[PDB]
Amino acid sequence: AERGELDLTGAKQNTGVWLVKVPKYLSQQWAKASGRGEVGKLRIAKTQGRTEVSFTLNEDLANEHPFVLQSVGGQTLTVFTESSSDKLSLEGIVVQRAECRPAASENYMRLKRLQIEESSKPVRLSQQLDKVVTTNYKPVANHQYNIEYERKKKEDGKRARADKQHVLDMLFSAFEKHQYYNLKDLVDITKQPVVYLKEILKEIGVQNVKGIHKNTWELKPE
Amino acid sequence: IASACLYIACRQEGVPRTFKEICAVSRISKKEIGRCFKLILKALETSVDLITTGDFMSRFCSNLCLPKQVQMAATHIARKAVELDLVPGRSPISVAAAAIYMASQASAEKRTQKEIGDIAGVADVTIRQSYRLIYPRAPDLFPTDFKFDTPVDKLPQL
Repeated sequence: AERGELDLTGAKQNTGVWLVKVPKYLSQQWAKASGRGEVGKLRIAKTQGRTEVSFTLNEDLANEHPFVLQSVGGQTLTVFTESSSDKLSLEGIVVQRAECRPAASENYMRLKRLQIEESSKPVRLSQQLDKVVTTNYKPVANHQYNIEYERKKKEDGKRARADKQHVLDMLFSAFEKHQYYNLKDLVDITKQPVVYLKEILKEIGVQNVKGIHKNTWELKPE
Repeated sequence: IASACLYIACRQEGVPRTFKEICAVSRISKKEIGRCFKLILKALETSVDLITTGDFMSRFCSNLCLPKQVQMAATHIARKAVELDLVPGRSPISVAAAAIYMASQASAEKRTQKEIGDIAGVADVTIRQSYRLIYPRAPDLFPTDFKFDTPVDKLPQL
């Protein structure tokens, strides 16, 4: 008993199914009329030494499709499914293969042309422009990003100088998190001017070369 | 410095580009370019000729796709407006844009204050104010040898 266990009833009962190849337009109409359950009729005719398969589309849906059978002995095909309840199963083995083709040929090439034209619509091509574009680099007093950045800088204001005791408390609070820190990161952590911070740090901490990607300060006072 | 140097070169070449146009192509703001501009003049001990209304008519009218006769009329209107002192203290760009608006509205190719303002780099209010000052004297500003698609007496009043 496992999620991957497959219900092999399809194989055990030897359920046989037919794999049929049909055009996209045909199956698209069947999917559209799926709610009707009257997409068409499938006719099979067998003779003394010949058999044929064909499908007739419903008049309302259309507003004969002979089928050509293909060998299934050259490769063993099987049908399996996965249930939404996380239960896999094997429906059966493919016992016959067929492919749908239209009965007519000359007028059918018209439909293919229409499908090609519809399929050509998304193929974007360079458009010729009669007049030069005069809206590029339109005169502007100051760029959008600059006034926004300036507003943030001026609204937040510069970093103030906290009292020496609070700066030391923050530094030791950072030391509990990590032994050493890069000055750029320490400035952001302590939120103090780089000059003011360095003056307080140099009195206790020191800077030493380490294998880390950037020069780091050592916070141990001794 | 490079942005301000580019403005000075255009002025020296007789093809002035407004600070808004130089700012539109540079990351530097108009204000900073303006500050560097005066500093360079002192540093170089040089000076540049005063801008005039006719220095922008060719570029603005062409960017607006205005006909040749409309550009000529706008040039005459702007030049005569300065000579008549109808626009005291007004920036030449504002006067040029207002003259272009007047000539355009008088022609078949009519352009809105926003369209002219966007290309000339002037606020519609500034254009409207400059236009309101010159509108009463419009028949004197237009050339005598000009073809009116819309008569001067029917020009927009505001």
